[PDB]
Amino acid sequence: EGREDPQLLVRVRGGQLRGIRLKAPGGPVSAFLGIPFAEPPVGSRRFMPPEPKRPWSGVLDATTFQNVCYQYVDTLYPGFEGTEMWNPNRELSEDCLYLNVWTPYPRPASPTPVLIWIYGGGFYSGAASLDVYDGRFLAQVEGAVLVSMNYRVGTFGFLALPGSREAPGNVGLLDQRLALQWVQENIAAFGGDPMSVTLFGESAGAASVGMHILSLPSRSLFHRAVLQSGTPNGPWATVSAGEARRRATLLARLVGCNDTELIACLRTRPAQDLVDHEWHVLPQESIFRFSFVPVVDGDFLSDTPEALINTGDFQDLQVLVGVVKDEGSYFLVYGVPGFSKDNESLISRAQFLAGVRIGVPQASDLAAEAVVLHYTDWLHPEDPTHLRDAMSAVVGDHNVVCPVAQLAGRLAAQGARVYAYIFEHRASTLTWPLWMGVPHGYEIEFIFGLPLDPSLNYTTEERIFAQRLMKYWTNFARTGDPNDPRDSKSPQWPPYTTAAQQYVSLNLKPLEVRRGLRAQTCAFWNRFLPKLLSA
Amino acid sequence: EDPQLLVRVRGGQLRGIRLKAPGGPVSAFLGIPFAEPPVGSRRFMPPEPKRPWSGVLDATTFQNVCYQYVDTLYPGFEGTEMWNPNRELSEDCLYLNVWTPYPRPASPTPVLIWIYGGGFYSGAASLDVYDGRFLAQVEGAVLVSMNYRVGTFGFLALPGSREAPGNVGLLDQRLALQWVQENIAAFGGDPMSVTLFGESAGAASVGMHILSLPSRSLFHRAVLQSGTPNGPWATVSAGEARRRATLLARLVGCNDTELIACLRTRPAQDLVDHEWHVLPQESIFRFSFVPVVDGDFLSDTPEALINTGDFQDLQVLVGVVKDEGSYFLVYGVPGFSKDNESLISRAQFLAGVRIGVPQASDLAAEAVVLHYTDWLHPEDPTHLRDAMSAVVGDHNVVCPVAQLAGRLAAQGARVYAYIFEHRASTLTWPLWMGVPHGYEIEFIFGLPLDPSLNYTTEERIFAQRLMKYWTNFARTGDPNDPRDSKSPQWPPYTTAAQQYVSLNLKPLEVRRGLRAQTCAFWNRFLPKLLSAT
Ligand SMILES: CCN(CC)CCNS(=O)(=O)Cc1ccc(Cl)cc1
Ligand SMILES: CCN(CC)CCNS(=O)(=O)Cc1ccc(Cl)cc1
Ligand SMILES: *[C@@H]1O[C@H](CO)[C@@H](O)[C@H](O)[C@H]1NC(C)=O
Ligand SMILES: *[C@@H]1O[C@H](CO)[C@@H](O)[C@H](O)[C@H]1NC(C)=O
Ligand SMILES: *[C@@H]1O[C@H](CO)[C@@H](O)[C@H](O)[C@H]1NC(C)=O
Repeated sequence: EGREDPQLLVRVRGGQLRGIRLKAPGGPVSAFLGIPFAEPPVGSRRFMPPEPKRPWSGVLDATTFQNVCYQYVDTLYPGFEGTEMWNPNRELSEDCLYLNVWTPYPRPASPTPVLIWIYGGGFYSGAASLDVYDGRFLAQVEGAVLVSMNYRVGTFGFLALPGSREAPGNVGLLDQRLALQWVQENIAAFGGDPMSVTLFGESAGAASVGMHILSLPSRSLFHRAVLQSGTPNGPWATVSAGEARRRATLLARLVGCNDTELIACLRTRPAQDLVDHEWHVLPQESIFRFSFVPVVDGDFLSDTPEALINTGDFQDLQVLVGVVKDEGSYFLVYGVPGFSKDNESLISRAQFLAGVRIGVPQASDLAAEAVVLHYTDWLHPEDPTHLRDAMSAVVGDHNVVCPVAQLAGRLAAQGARVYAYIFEHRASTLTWPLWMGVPHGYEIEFIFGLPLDPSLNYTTEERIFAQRLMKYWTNFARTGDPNDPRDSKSPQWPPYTTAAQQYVSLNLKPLEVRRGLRAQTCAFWNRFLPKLLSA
Repeated sequence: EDPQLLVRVRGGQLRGIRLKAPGGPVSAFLGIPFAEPPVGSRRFMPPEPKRPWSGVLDATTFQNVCYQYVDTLYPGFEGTEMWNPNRELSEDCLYLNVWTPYPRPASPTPVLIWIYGGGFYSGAASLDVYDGRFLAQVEGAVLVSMNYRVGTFGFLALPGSREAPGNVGLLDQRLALQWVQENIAAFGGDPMSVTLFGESAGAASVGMHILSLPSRSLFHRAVLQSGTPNGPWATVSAGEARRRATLLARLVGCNDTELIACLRTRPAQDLVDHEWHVLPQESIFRFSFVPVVDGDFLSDTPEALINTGDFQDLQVLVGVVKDEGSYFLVYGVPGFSKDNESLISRAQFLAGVRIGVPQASDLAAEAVVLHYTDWLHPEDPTHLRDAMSAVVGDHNVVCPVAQLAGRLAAQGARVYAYIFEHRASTLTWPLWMGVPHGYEIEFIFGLPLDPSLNYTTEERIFAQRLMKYWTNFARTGDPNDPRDSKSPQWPPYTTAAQQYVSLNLKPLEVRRGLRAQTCAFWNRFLPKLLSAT
């Protein structure tokens, strides 16, 4: 010590940390980046549950983000900001179980509500070190404590041979849980209140927030939750034991390999060799489907999410759920022929047809037909513009919008307090074409408050708007209610009830209350197709 | 002896009667026989042309109404009784009526032939709603309406038999059509300008005269009001017709020849008493004795026939009313009455869906309930009531109409589509029924012009507009008065634009898509569902 900033030195259960004084446009913030919460899950620890980090000697430097968990990298659009912004911005390693903490400068006097971020990226990608997950603005402007872990993704996080000792699966969710316990024990040394922990995540992250709600051991580690454009219930967020087993055995073949002697060979494999064959175990040509995701194992998940969300009691739970306007436009350029970010993606009815078999890969021709019939505009059934807008709406409604409404309805029926939003504002900074509208994950840069960075060239309204959202999110984190108690003049935001089904619009304009979250089109997806597909 | 009231036709001489319409006199020739009485051994048999008569025949009254079931539901209620027979029931039905202006036209005048409805089980040309005097007096029209055998007597079939070949009720129409070809000039009618127009079962009949080649020499234009040849209720198969006939015989106490034989030895009411008991499921908007795919009158199913036809010189006028389903709910669906408000449960809604669509499997019924439920208020008994009515109207009329209007246009026909959205100020049914099946008719025929009917002064003007549309269509195959402007114009229905107009007190409003989404569900999806399973 001696000559160092005395306000950036903190001790946690593993040892001492030297953090860093970061600059935010309105003032300084404290950051602790690269704090290990687990033993490096490498060698014989690959595919295994995480063990707590062995305490270190001396002071650990916590000024830089640590390694990103081994994952697939986007090669579709090289150097294109709209894709690279999600790409790994640190070195790739199986040694990746580190978490980051943001705090005001100096650190808070009173115990301060905690915000824990879980990134998305369909369980195959993501990192807490990305610019869009920068907790410096929430900590500066809202005075919040913000933690964000790294969890194992893809093969390393979710490959399972259910019932085995050497690959029980779901271990990426275990990484997340260990970080939640870490917060319970250590967050006080930063001014964090471990009795006011709010989870929030997006896509796969939102999904896992859901899974912590549905998993008992995790239910002690938080008090409120936010699910942004993702759910534990649905088509992509889970697989069966048999199906997970199938994808694991198949992968072993593709790379050269009794579950023991099988996994033993897998551990002798280079990490890239597993990444390079990951997409090959999908049973159908699909989009919005990911190879290695949470498995229903009768442990972390006692039953299916749908089962659990139907039976379970959520009397004293507060949830904030919501979706963006165009949840599906993003995925179309990654699989559906006719689609690209460089043209207007005007498609034929024949291409709309093929796309439905891709967006809904688990559909018999009859169910597929039903989808085509529902989404067709029989006044203009050949209009390329409408077909395009409907292709994205299929993918959007099927994977996010309807599972969310399904979830927002069950929770709200079984005791939970539920607030719901639609995010409708297209960033002026968006690098995607206009036809994609408000794509998947583009509310994130507004929750974290990036428009506050003057170098980013946003607008004054986008600034205020970003400010307003951070209020909603933080107010919800401490109160369980996004509404400000002082300000009663401005519009209110009612809970989503089964009765009225109210939700709010999130745009540059004041709150607008709307009833019914794609009510008709979702009763299609949520009530009918499961019955149809039963035969 | 008024020489205007004296006509000579191929069978002899007729004396009409000079009738009083509020704007002038008309000539009426009522009770003219076009066929030998289909009695005794002529039951279930094709009609024969009427043998000539001596002296001057008295054509001043409506003849008897073809023998049929008579409604017992609401005795004395003028909304049910207005469809009930106003003459005496007899198997001596085969007579027709003719209205012309007075004096008769000096020039060959286009003919309108009304084919009544009533589910192929009832109906008569003598009803006051079918009073063809106003169209003749005001538009200068030659108007014809025939009787045709209904129910068992017109449609009981034992396919392949010589003595119960089926579709005879349709052949009665065909004969009255040939009659007009032969004798209409005598009254002043242009037999080269003949327009068929009918409602419900009659619109279906009209549709089959389009689909049957021998009939195609008998007219040039058609109008289908709230009914189609295609659909769930308008035809049966040979197997099913044979089934119902064989069953009815069992019910009344009766080889083909030896079965139709014993049937002829039965009083009419003994057949009517068991008419409904042959329906396979508890249904509504389903009729026991209707036209049948015989391979003769109907070479194939109407669907298979409309899918392959060439209508490159046909001109059609099709349409529906607002609430094509309200009428049929009080006749079976629990919870429904015209005396309360029929706010219903949800189990009640599912119960009715099973009855309105008795053809549906468990899954297809579910599909119906899911589609029609308003998930914002999925237990609102007011919406559930309105939806039960909509399931029935769309399944049985609206979507079939849309299906047909599309195929005709696609295959060369010139089709005009409407929807009747006005509810009469004199309507005696409850409000929740809105504009029920058959309530465009009072207005097409011009009943408002009868001052005793207490219609409003705007309903009077509205009727005159429709009469103009219908007659203009008959004269030209185009509903548009070639003297107007701006309104705008009633445009042809196309497979592309799917344009149609609405008929109410306000001027013409052009709309696009006739339940386009809801019908794709009916026309395209539900078959494939059951077609699979
Ligand atoms: C959570 C953030 N997302 C949404 C923008 C970032 C991108 N990744 S994604 O999983 O959403 C879509 C995807 C899928 C398969 C392939 Cl090969 C590539 C991309
Ligand atoms: C001119 C055609 N209609 C339209 C109102 C007159 C009578 N109505 S109807 O016969 O069509 C319907 C019906 C069905 C079954 C029974 Cl038991 C009673 C009525
Ligand atoms: C858009 O891009 C894709 C990929 O190149 C291509 O398949 C499609 O033909 C393009 N559409 C247009 C309108 O050029
Ligand atoms: C906005 O500021 C200027 C505009 O020319 C530019 O140099 C800078 O790169 C822009 N910022 C971004 C990243 O859009
Ligand atoms: C409507 O009438 C039916 C038949 O009488 C009856 O069962 C029902 O109670 C009535 N519905 C009401 C009162 O809303």
